[PDB]
Amino acid sequence: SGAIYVGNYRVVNRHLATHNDWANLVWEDSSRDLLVSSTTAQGCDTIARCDCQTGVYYCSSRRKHYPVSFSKPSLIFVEASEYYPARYQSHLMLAVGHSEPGDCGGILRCQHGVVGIVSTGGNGLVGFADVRDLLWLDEE
Ligand SMILES: CC[C@@H]1CN(S(=O)(=O)N(C)C)CCO1
Ligand SMILES: [Zn+2]
Repeated sequence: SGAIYVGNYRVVNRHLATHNDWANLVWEDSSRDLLVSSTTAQGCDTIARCDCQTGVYYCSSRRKHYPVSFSKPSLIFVEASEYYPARYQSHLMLAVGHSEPGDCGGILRCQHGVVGIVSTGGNGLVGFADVRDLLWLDEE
């Protein structure tokens, strides 16, 4: 579990979004595994605006943050998980690291701020849903 709190937005994995998220929906995309809802209180996070390929992510199933190199966001085949079928997912980056289903929502960060959240795992990789292209998160 986990979210990004930027401005008056909450960014969560689409598959973990709550009823309140859907009732306060700003934007969602199944292909990216993302959903954004509106918040009453402003949030503490800053979104990275960059093309870094190195950062640090939080792994809840290890209680640890790990430094990683990661691929640029792309369209990637993802094998079946407990929460999605095998399918293509867009806006995805990959690193070598540990990720189980409940690690989704852990932040990946670089020197510029939050890059994305854990969204995929298995076979010794961790996949992150990018948010650095969502420039509208920084306003309004
Ligand atoms: C040639 C396909 C893809 C699309 N991606 S993407 O935006 O990250 N996304 C999956 C749409 C970037 C690289 O090229
Ligand atoms: Zn960066």
